[PDB]
Amino acid sequence: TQNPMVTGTSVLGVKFEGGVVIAADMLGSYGSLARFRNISRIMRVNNSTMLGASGDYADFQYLKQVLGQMVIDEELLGDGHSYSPRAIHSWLTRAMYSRRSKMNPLWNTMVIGGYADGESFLGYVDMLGVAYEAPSLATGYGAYLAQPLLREVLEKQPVLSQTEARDLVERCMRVLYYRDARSYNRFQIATVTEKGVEIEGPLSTETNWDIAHM
Amino acid sequence: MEYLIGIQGPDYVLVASDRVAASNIVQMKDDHDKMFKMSEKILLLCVGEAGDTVQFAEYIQKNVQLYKMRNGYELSPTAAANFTRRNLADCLRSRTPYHVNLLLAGYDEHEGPALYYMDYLAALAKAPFAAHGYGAFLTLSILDRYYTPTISRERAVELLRKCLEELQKRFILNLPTFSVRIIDKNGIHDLDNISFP
Amino acid sequence: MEYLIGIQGPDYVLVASDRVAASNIVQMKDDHDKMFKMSEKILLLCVGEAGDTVQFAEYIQKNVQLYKMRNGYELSPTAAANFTRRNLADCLRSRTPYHVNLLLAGYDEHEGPALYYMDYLAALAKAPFAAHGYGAFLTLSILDRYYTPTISRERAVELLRKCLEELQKRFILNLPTFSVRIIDKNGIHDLDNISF
Amino acid sequence: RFSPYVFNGGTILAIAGEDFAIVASDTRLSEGFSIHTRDSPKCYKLTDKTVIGCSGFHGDCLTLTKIIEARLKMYKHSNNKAMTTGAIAAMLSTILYSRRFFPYYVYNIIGGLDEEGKGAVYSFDPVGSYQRDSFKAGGSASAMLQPLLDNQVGFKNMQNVEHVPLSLDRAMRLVKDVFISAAERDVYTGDALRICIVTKEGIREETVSLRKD
Amino acid sequence: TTTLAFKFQHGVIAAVDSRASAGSYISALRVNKVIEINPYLLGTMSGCAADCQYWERLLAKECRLYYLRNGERISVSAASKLLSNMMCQYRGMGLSMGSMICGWDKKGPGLYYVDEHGTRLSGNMFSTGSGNTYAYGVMDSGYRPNLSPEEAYDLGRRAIAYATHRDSYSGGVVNMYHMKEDGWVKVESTDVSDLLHQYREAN
Amino acid sequence: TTIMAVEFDGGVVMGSDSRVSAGEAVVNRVFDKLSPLHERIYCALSGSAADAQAVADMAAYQLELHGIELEEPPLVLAAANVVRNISYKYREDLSAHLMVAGWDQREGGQVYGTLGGMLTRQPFAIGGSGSTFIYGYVDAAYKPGMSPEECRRFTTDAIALAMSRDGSSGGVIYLVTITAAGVDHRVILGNELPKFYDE
Amino acid sequence: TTIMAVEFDGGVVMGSDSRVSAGEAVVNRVFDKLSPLHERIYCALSGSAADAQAVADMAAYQLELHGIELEEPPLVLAAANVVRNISYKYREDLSAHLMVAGWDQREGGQVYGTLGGMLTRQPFAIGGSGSTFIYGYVDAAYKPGMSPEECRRFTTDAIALAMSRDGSSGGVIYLVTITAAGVDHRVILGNELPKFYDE
Amino acid sequence: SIMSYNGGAVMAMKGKNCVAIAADRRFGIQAQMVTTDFQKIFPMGDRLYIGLAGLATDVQTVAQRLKFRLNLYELKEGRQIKPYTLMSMVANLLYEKRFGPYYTEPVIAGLDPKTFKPFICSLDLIGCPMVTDDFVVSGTCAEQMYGMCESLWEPNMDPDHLFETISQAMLNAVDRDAVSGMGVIVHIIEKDKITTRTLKARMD
Amino acid sequence: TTIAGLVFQDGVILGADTRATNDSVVADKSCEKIHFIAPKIYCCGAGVAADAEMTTRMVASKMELHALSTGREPRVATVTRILRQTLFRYQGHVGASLIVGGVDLTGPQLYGVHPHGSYSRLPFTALGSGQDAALAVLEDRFQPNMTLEAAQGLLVEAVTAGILGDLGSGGNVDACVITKTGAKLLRTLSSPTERSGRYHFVPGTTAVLTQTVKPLTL
Ligand SMILES: *[B]([O])([O])[C]([C][C]([C])[C])[N]C(=O)C1=[C]N([C][C][N]C(=O)C2=C(O[C])C(O[C])=C(O[C])[C]=[C]2)N=N1
Ligand SMILES: *[B]([O])([O])[C]([C][C]([C])[C])[N]C(=O)C1=[C]N([C][C][N]C(=O)C2=C(O[C])C(O[C])=C(O[C])[C]=[C]2)N=N1
Ligand SMILES: *[B]([O])([O])[C]([C][C]([C])[C])[N]C(=O)C1=[C]N([C][C][N]C(=O)C2=C(O[C])C(O[C])=C(O[C])[C]=[C]2)N=N1
Ligand code: NA
Ligand code: NA
Ligand code: NA
Ligand code: NA
Ligand code: NA
Ligand code: NA
Repeated sequence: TQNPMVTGTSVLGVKFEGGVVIAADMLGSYGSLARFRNISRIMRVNNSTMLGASGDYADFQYLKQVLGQMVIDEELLGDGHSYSPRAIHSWLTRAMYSRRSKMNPLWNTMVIGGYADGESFLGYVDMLGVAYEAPSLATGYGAYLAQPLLREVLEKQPVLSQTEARDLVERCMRVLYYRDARSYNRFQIATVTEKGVEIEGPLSTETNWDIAHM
Repeated sequence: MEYLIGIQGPDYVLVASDRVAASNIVQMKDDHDKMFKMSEKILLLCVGEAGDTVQFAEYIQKNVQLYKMRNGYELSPTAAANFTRRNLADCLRSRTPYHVNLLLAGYDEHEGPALYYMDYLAALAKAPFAAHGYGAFLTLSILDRYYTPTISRERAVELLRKCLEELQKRFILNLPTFSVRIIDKNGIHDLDNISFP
Repeated sequence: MEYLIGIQGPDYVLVASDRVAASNIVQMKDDHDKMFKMSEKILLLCVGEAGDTVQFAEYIQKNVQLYKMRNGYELSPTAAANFTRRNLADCLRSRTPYHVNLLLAGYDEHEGPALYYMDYLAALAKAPFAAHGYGAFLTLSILDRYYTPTISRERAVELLRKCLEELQKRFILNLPTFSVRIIDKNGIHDLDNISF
Repeated sequence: RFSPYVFNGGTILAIAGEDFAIVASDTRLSEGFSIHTRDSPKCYKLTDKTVIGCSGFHGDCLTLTKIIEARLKMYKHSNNKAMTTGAIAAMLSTILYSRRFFPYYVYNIIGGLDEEGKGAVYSFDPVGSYQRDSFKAGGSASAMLQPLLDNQVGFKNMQNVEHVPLSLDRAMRLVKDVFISAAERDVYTGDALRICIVTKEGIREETVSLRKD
Repeated sequence: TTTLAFKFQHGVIAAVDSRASAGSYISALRVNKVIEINPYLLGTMSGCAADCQYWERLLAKECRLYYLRNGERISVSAASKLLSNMMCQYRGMGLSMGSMICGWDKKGPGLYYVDEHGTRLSGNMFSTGSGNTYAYGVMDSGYRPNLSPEEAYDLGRRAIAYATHRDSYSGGVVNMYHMKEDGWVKVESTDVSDLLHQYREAN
Repeated sequence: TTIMAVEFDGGVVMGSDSRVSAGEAVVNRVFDKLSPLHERIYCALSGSAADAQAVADMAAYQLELHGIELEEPPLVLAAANVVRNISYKYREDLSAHLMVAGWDQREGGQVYGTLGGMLTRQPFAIGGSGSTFIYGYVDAAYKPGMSPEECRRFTTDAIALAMSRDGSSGGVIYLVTITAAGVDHRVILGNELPKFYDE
Repeated sequence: TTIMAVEFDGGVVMGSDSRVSAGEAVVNRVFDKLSPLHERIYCALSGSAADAQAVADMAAYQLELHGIELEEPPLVLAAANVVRNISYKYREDLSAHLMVAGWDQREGGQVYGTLGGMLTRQPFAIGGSGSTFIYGYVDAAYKPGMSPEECRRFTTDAIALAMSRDGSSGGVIYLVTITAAGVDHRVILGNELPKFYDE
Repeated sequence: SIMSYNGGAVMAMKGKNCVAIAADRRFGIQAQMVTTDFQKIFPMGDRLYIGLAGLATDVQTVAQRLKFRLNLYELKEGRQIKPYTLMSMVANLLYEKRFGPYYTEPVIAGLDPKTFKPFICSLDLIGCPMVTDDFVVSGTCAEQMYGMCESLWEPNMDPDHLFETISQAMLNAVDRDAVSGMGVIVHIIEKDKITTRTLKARMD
Repeated sequence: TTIAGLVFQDGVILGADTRATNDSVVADKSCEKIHFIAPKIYCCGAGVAADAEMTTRMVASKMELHALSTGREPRVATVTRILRQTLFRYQGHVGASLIVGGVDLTGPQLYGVHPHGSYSRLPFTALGSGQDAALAVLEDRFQPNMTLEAAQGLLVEAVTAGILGDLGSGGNVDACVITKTGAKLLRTLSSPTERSGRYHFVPGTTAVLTQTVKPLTL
C-alpha cells in the first residue's frame, strides 16, 4: 500500500501487575470522513498475545488473516509449543521490514500486548520495521497526547494494578476524543492476564463541555 | 568536444582525429589515439561519452577479427559499416544505449575507397567527406570550398591542414596535436602528427 | 572560461588577463583586452557574463574619473576597491545583479602596492596573489610553490610564464595570447603579450 | 510519497586501548520531535571478544544485527571457530555494499580484540567503506564528540604533552564526560549511557544516567 | 581527495592524501587511499570510498586468482582492463570511482587511469580527485623525465601538499609509494600540515 | 466546520459547531463561530479562521459606522453586501465563507450566502466541511413555515449529523436565534447531542 | 455514482443510480450497476467501470465454479471474500468499490463492503460519489427491523436525494430485492422519483 | 547551502573579569581556498569586539553597516556603546532584512565599560539575540564547536586559562571541518589590555 | 518549545520551558520565553524566535503609548487586536505563535493567537512543538475556578510533560502568575532534571605564531 484508504487512529498500551492492557477506538476514517464507526481494530492473536493496529484497515485485516492462519497452523500440531508475545512481535517486525524493503509496505503502526511465563510484554512495530519494547505505548497522534500522561503516572508509580491501568486508559481515550479529529467515542479495551485475552466493548468516555460558558 | 575528419579520394581515404583525452577542465593526455584497426584496409574513428567509445569500438574490432579467423578473409568497409550500424541500432532502444559518434574509413579491392559516417542514433551515410564534433561546424564549409572528387593525397593533407588550422584560430577548445592516417591498396599508413606552436 | 591573474611584489603589482572574446564555440577575437584603467596607478581586471563585465567596469571607471575631476586627486586602490565592492554588494539583492568576477591591482604612494580579489557575491579580499576562472584551479598551486613576498618583477614574469604555460599544457580551452601590465611608483606599464 | 527511511538518532562511540576496547552508546530512540523509548541501547554483543554499535534508522539496525548474528553461526558451522574482530569488520563491508543501491542507513562502529590480543576499533559508513581506528564517534552527536576525541585521545594541537596511552580508568571517565556533553547539546542523545568493555576476561556492561529531556 | 602518479627514470611514484569528507564535515583525517594488490602492483583511490574499496579489493581477488591459475603475476595492462570492465558492467548506476593502477611487469613500468564510466588510459603522468587540478600545477612545473629518486619524492610530496592547501576536501597525510623493477617500496606517510608549515618558514 | 442558518416568520435561527482543526489536531474544541456584526445581525464563520475573523471585524467596523450614519439599525442585505464585497475583492487571497443573517424592520428574518464573493438569499443555507455530509438530510427534513423551536431542532439535528461524520467538525453546538425581541444565544453541549445511527 | 445495500429479516434490498460519467459528459444515462454474481448474490458496481466489470466477471466465473464444486449455492461471505481478495491484491491498479450482498440458507440476508480490499458486514452501506451527500440522511432515517417495503422506500429516498445533489449521479434508480423466494428486479424511473425540497 | 558557500567559524567565551573571542582565517569559494588572513572579527570599541561567520560579502557588509550606525551613536550620545546595546543594534539591523536577510550569524564579546563585567551573545541571520553565561558558537562547524565548548568550558577562568580553553576548542573543531581553518585568531579582552594572538593551526 | 496558559479564580498563570533549539542542536539552556507587555499583561513566545521576540516588543511599546495616552491600565482585548492585525497583514510570514495572558477592568483573560492572525479566547491553551503533551495534561485535570496553589501545580505539570515528551522542549519551567494585585514572575519555578568535567590544559600547550598586546589605560 502506497496510498492508504480507511485508516484507524491511535492504539494505546500499558503494562500492569500480572498483565497488559491496550485500547483503540472503533473508527475507520476515509480521510476526514468518519465512514466506519463500528469496526474492531484489536485482534486476539492467541491465548498469550493480542494485537491492536493504527493505519490502513485492509492491511491490518490482511495481517489478521495471516496471523490467524499461523496460530491455526500451530494449534494443529498441539505439541506444547506456542508463539510467545515476543515471538509474534519478532515475526511482525520481519514482516513489515520485508514489505518495506520491497517498496510495498503494509500501512500500519501496531501495538502488541501479551503475558507469558510471569512477565508482561508490550511491543511497538511500524510500517518500516522499527520495533522496541516499553512500559507504555501510544501510536499515531496518541504519541504526542496520550504517551505524556502514561509516562507522568509511570514516573510517580512504575508498577500499576489493573484498575489503576484501566482508569488511566479511560482517562487517555477521553483526551484523544477531545483533541484527535480522527478519533471517535466508541472504543474497546483489551486486557491480557494468566486467564487469557478479554476484549471488552463497545465503551464510551463521559465528556465535559462546561468550558464553553467562558 | 573531441573531433574527427575523413576525406575520400579516387583510390584512397585520408583520416584524422584529435589527441586530447579530456576530463572536467584538464587535458589528461596530449598523445591519445582515437583510431581503431578493424582490418588491414579499415579504420574505425570513434568519439563520444568517455567509457562508451572504447567499449563499443573494441566489441566491433574483435567481431571483425573473429570474422577473419572464422572465414580466412576480412570484412569489406561496406560490410563492417552495416555491422557497426546493426549493433548500434539494436542497443538504441535498450538498457545500455552507447552514445558514440564515428567514422568508418576503408578500402575495398573491388569497390575502391569508402568513408562512412554514423551518429549515436545509428544512421549510416556514405560520404565523399565528413566530420564529427563541434569542430565539424567550423571545418565542413572549408571542405565544401576546396574539395573535388579527383583530389590528390598530398593536396588532401594541405586541405586537412586548413581545417585543423581553423580549429586553432577559431575553436575555443585546445586540440594542439592530431593523429593522421591514409588507407589505399597497400593498407593503413601512419603520417606525421600535425602539431603546432 | 576567461582567466585573470595578479602577483603583488614589494614595490609593484604584476597582472595579466587572457585575450579570447568567446561566443558559443567560436573565438571571435584573439586580441581582446580585459583590463580597465581606473586611475594612473590602478587597473581593474574584469571577467564574467558577456554584457555584465564591460557595463559594470565602465560604470566604476567613470565614477573613479569623476572623483578625480571633482577633487583634483584620484582614488587610492583601497578606496577604489571598497567602492567597487559597495556597488556590487548593493546590486546583489536587486533586479539587476551583475555576475562579474574581478581583480583590482593598484599602487598607493603611502601604503605601497595592493592586489584585491572579488567574486560576483562582492566579498573583497586583499591578497599577495590571486586568480579567476577555471584556469585558477590549475595555476594557484604553482603560485603557492614558487611565490615569496620579496619576488623581483623580472622573476615574477617568469613565475607568470609557468602559470600561463600550464594553461597551454593542461587547460582544455585555447587562450593562446595574454595581456600583461605592471603598476608601481611610475603608473601603468605595458609589456609584451605572452603568445605561443 | 512513501519514504522507506526515517531518522531515529542516537550516538555511538568506540575506543581501542592497548589491552581493552570500549564500545558505548546512549539509550534514546526518537522519531520526529517525540521519544519512542528511553531503553533502546545501540550496543549489540556478537562474540566474547567483539561488540558492535549501530545508530541511524532502527529498522535497518534490527535487521543488520540479526544478519550479523545469523552470519556468525554460518561461519562457525563452516570453519569450527568464532569470527575474529577483523573478519567481522571485513564481512560487514560486503553486507553494507550488497545494499549499495538501497543502503542500510546504519552508522556502524565495531570494537573488540584482534588476534594479537590488543584493542581494535573499525568505523564504517552506510554503504561499507571502513578502516581500523584508535577511536571513532558516530550517529547523531558524531560531530560533537569526534573533535574532543581527536584532542584528548589523539593529542592533536598540543605540545609539551607526553603521549601516554589510554588507561581503561581514564577512557571510561572520558566516555562519561563526552556523552554528558552530547546529551546537553544534542536533542537525539539522552536518557542513559550503555558502556560495554571488551577485555580478554569477557564483556561487562555499565549504565550511567543522562539528561531525560 | 587528491591522488597523483608519474613515471620517471627510476620507475613510478604514486602519492595520495588521506582526508575523507561527508559534506563539509571531515569523516576521517587519515584514510589509506592506496591498495597493495601484490609486491609489484598498487592502486590509488578517489570518489566514493565504498565503491573504491569494494571494486579494487575485487580486482585484487581476481589478480590473486590469476596468479594461482596461470602460475605467473598479472600484467598492469590486464589488471587495469579488468577493473574498467567491472565499471563498464555497472555504468549508469551512480558508481563514483577514480583509481590509477600502478605496477611493474614484463612490458616495463606501467600506469593506468581507470574510471567509473569505463575510461582506461595508459600514460606517463596522471592525477584524480577534487584536488586533481592543483596537483597537476605543481607536478607539471617541477617535472623532468630524469629526476633523482629524492627529487621525485620532493615533487610528489609538494604536489599533494599544495593541493590539500587549496582543496577543502583534501588533507591529512601524504602517502607516497615508489615502484621499481623489484616491486614497490613505501617511501613515507608524512603529515601535510607540517610540510606546509615547513615551506612557509623557508621564505 | 459545519454552519447553518434558517429563516422563519419574524426572525432567523443560526447555528455552528465548535472545532478549530489543524489537520488531525484539534486546536480549540469550544470555538463560537457565530460572531455579531450588529445588535440584530450575525455571521456564521467558516474556512480559514484568520481570514474569517478579519472579514467579520472589518464588516463589524463598517456596519457600526454605517448604522450610526443612517440613525437606524443596518439592513441584513447591507451587511450581506459588506461581507460579499470584501470576500469578492480578495477572493484569490481569502479562503473563508461567511454566511450572514439577522432581522430588519423592513424585510424581517433573512439568510444570505456569500460563497466566493457571490450573494444569494436562501430559506436555509449550510457551509463548511461537514455541510457536505448533510445535503441529503436538509433536503429531506426541511419543510416551509417552521416555528423558532422547529428551526432550532432542525439546525441541531443537521449539525449533530454532520459532527458525527465530519472529522473537522465536532465539540458543542452553538445556537443563535435573532428576532425583533432580541438575540437568544444557547449552547447545546456534546453531552446532550441528539443521538442517531452511529455504527 | 450512488449505490446502497440494506439488510433485513430473510433478505436484502440493493439499489444504484444509472449515470456513467466522463467528466461533465454523461456516457450512459441508463446503466444497471447491480450485476449478478450468483442466482441469489449481487454486487453494486462503483468507481471505474472497466475495473468494476472485470472484478464482477472474475468473481462470477470464480463463484460459478466454486458453487458447482460444493454442490450448493455459494455463501455471501464467500462471494464477499472473492471480491475482497481481488480488490486487495490489485488495490494500487484498480480504482473501484464493489459492495456485495445476497441471501444464504445459513446466515440469511447480509450486506458487505469491500472498500480498497477490506471486508466489513454492515446493516446498511453506501458508496460512490453521491454517497458523500447522504451520510446525514441515512444516519437520520435508518432504524432497525424494516420490512422489504420500508427498505425499498429508504433505498429510493437516499439514492434520489443523492442524485439531486451529485452531478456524477443521475438518471433512473435500479432496485434489486434478494430473498429465499428469488430476485425481484425493479426500475424506478426519473419521471417517478420521490420529490423533496430542491431549490 | 548558503552559509557553507564561504563557510567559516566564530566562537566567544567567558572567564572571571574577562571575555575571549576567536575565529578561523579561511576565505574560500566552495572547494577552493582563496586567502588565509580574512578578517571575521572586527573592533566596535576598546573592550568590545564582534565576530561574523557565514557568507563573506554579508560578513563585510554587516560589519560596515554596523560601524556606520555605531559611529553615529557614539557621536550623538557622547560615549562608548554598552555591549547589550550593540546586540540590540545588530538585532535591529538584521531584522530590518527579515524577509531578505544577510547570511551571517554574529557573535558579540566584550566587557561593560562602567563595571567591567563579562558579556557574550550571538544572533541568528534574522537578528534574534541569545545571551549566555558560558559560550556562543557560529559557523559550518557549530556542532563541532559545541562539543568542544560544552566539555572544555569551566566557570571563573583567568585570562591565561581562557586562552587555552577557547583556542583548543576552535583548533580541534575547525580541524574536523573542510571549509574552516587556515589559521585561527584569538582576542583576550581584559580590563587593562587586549591580547590578540594567532595560533599555529592546520593549513589543510 | 512548550508554552501554556491557565485561567484560575483570582487570576491567570502563564508557563514556558527554557530550551532554544537551532535545528536539532540545543543553542540556549536558560532563556525567558515569558515576555513583558504591560504591568498585568504578559505573553509567551513560540514559533520563529525573532518574530516572537519582535512582535511582543512592538506591542509592548504600543501598549505603553496607549496606556500613557489613556491614563488607564491596558485591556487584554487590545493586545490581541493589535497582534492579530499586525500578524494578518504579513499573512503568516511573521511566524509568531503566542499565548497572551493578563488581568484588566473586565477580569482575568487568556487568548491563543496564531501567526496567520487567527485568535481564540480560552480558559486553558498550549502552543509550540510540545503543545500536545501540555494540552493533554490540561484536559485531564483542569476545572473551573482553580486555587492559586493548584493552578501553579497543574501548569508546572503541563509544561513538564512537554519538557520530557518533546525533543524541541527542555530545561526549566519559567512561570508567571498574574493576580489582580500585580504579577509575580516565578522564573525557574521547577527543574525536572539535575559532572566530573575538568580539562585543565597547561599554559603553553596551544602553539602561538603572532602576539600583539594593546594596552588600554582606562
Ligand atoms: B575523496 O574522494 O574525498 C575520498 C576518497 C575515499 C577513498 C576515502 N572520498 C570521500 O571522502 C567520500 C565522500 N563520500 C560521499 C559524500 N559526498 C559529498 O559530501 C558530496 C560533496 O562533497 C564532497 C559535493 O561537493 C560539494 C557534492 O557535489 C558535487 C556532492 C556530494 N563518500 N566517500
Ligand atoms: B472550519 O472551517 O474547519 C474552521 C472555521 C473557523 C472560522 C474557526 N476553521 C479551521 O478549523 C481552520 C483550519 N485552519 C488551518 C489548517 N488548514 C487545514 O487544515 C487545511 C488542510 O490541511 C489538512 C488542507 O489540506 C491539507 C486543505 O486543503 C488544501 C485546506 C485546509 N485554520 N482554521
Ligand atoms: B460512478 O462511480 O460514477 C460510475 C460507476 C461505473 C460502474 C459505471 N463510474 C463512471 O461513471 C466512470 C467514470 N470513468 C472514467 C472517467 N473519470 C473521470 O473523468 C474522473 C472524474 O470526472 C467525473 C473525476 O472528477 C472530477 C475524478 O476525480 C476523483 C476522477 C476521474 N470510468 N467510469
Ligand atoms: Na539531549
Ligand atoms: Na525534551
Ligand atoms: Na466530528
Ligand atoms: Na445528479
Ligand atoms: Na579545516
Ligand atoms: Na584541504
